[PDB]
Amino acid sequence: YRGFSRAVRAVFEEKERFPGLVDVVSNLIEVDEKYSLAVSVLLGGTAQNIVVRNVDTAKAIVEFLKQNEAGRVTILPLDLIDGSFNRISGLENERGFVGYAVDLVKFPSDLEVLGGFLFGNSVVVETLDDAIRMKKKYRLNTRIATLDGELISGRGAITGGR
Amino acid sequence: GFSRAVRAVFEEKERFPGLVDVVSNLIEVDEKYSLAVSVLLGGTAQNIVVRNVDTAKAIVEFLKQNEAGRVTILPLDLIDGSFNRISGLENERGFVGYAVDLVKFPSDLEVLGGFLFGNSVVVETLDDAIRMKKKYRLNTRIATLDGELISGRGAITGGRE
Repeated sequence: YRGFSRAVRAVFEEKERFPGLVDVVSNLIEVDEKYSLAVSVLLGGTAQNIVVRNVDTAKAIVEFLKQNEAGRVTILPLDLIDGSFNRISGLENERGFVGYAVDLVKFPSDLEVLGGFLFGNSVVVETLDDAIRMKKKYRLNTRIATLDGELISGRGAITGGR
Repeated sequence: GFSRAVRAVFEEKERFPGLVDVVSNLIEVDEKYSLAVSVLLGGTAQNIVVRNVDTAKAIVEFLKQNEAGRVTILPLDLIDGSFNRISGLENERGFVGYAVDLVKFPSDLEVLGGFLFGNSVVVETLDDAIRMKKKYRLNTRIATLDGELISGRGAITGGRE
């Protein structure tokens, strides 16, 4: 169920009320179908984040949602988000290395900061084995996704059990 | 009130002497700050705290057999609770306090506070949150009394359900 939450729906229903509103992340991303599964898992729920021009628009949306109890949303003000990231020396030499997710996705020129913010130094590789191997060789805490849509990360704490 | 997996673990506590409790049951905080704390904790609120990796592995194995479900475990011996304060921040208008100072954990679980909140801060309003973040170029999370959250990288979460 990937439909927009009712909070997001509510915001755009009265988009006029917010001039600095740009769009939801999913509608701004441009990527080749080949990388769609990997990019999608890297994005996760941030696909529904609301991109706005400035903090005032963000504030206006929050106040709006608050007084209408229409739910919660996550907003990315272009003037506030940090899109900085550092590539990891040597990863490009790894077997199965496809590329940094930021290099596999395009946004309209004036929104380049989004790539950096959304993907940081996340990496895309051909297969899970490549992912596991890379994470070990470089003790990466960075997120790594496969062309199949699988994802691994620095992992916060020990999880599992099933 | 928790997941079947978490419930199995605790109803079988006698098997894990290294078992402590769920993060949410260990939090002691003034009602005024509960909303802010809740947003800062996010999903870690249901993490299971144990004293060592062994207890962690035992529980995982345990859950792997009875197939009750999955859980996230925080071994007190592995988690890093270090963090650094930001000089002058505490003198800013709207500053309520570092979350780590507002939340109380039992004496032998101090490290939990540092690991769960780091140098995250609680401020009065979203307006205060944005101003302080810019003024100090904060890269840590900020929560407001109303329950808004500004991620370390500038993402703003707000609204009411």
